[PDB]
Amino acid sequence: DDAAIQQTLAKMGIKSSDIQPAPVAGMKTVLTNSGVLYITDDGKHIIQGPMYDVSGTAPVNVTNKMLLKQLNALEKEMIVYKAPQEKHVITVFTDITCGYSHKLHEQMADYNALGITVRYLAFPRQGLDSDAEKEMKAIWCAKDKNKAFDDVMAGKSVAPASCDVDIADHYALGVQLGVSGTPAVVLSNGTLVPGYQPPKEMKEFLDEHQKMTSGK
Amino acid sequence: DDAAIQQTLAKMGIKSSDIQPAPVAGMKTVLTNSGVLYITDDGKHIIQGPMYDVSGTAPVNVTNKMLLKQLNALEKEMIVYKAPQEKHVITVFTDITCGYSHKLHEQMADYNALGITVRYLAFPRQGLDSDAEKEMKAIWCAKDKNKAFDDVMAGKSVAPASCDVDIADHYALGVQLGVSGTPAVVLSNGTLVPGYQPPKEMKEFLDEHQKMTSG
Repeated sequence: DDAAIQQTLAKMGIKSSDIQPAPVAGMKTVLTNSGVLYITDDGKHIIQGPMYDVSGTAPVNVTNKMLLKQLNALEKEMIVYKAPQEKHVITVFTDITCGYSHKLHEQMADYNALGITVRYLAFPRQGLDSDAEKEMKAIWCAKDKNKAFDDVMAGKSVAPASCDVDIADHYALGVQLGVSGTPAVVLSNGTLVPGYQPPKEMKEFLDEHQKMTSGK
Repeated sequence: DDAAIQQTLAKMGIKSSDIQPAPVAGMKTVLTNSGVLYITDDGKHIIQGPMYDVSGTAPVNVTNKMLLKQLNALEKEMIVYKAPQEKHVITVFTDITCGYSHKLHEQMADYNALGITVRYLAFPRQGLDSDAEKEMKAIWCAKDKNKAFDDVMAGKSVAPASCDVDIADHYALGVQLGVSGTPAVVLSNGTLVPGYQPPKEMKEFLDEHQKMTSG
């Protein structure tokens, strides 16, 4: 009953973003500004979470899964810098006002040459309505996102816009994911790795991570 | 059924402290060495609390309502400062090394004069291997707890004393109840209210809380 669930969140100053049926009967996985909450059908009880599916080899984090669902819907708004021969794919929360994000982009060619595809999402450290947020908003709204981003990091102005992209979505998901500084790397499985890493170290890091992750 | 929940917990190396019912169908409230968790009846899903009953006027921490059993189990290890005309009863996790806990205690009579009974439990912000933990262990083991606590707060001779009171128990219940800094107030309904409040502010707060609850 999405209805009663919302009245409850309302009577608490909590806004819902995505409500999906939870792995447990009578409960729904709710994404809110207060984190992922598990609420009963009648909206009478709220369990903090996270939720783990322990019916198996190792625990499956239901909250992580839900946040990756949101990540999936944002793929259409990510600025993708693909590697000729894609070995790894990482999602980076970046701020065009962050010196380390500058460096990262300035090395985008090396990251790609090493098989690393970088997918950007905006994350204005100074929050919404900040100069950074207002400039990225223009970048993510341009025709060619890759080109617009390149120009701004180059210093060149970009042809602004009024599109359907809302940085707040990126920002809120980043926060939800544990982001706080930039750049922040998010891995395929949802693992967050704050900080900038030079190409060689990044490649080395991702290779080792994939080995450990797959037991090799 | 219980067998399913126990198989799940055993799988993660968790010693079930007790399997109680839950206000949510299909699951049980489970008090464990790791604290309170909610596990479905088939043991397939685990949800870390706390759980809130939000059907009423204000949210209620049902996990804290449940833990109140553990809290009331410590009634004897409490340093109680009874109010002559008891009108409110609050349990406060305090730290004798905390500036704000000292300012609160210093006004104990005022609180007691406003009809508030204060029951103290030990909470060493710095952990189990600390002076705070060592000092409160002595206080809580004293012949006269109230007297001991008063002396220490005033920087007097902290008499040597041992007994079977485990400060870790107070510390664990407080962490589970949501305690972070001291002083932290726990209401008779399990509600945690962090922070210091002078006798007046406090009294008024208790009155408004009580009023806007029972109806």
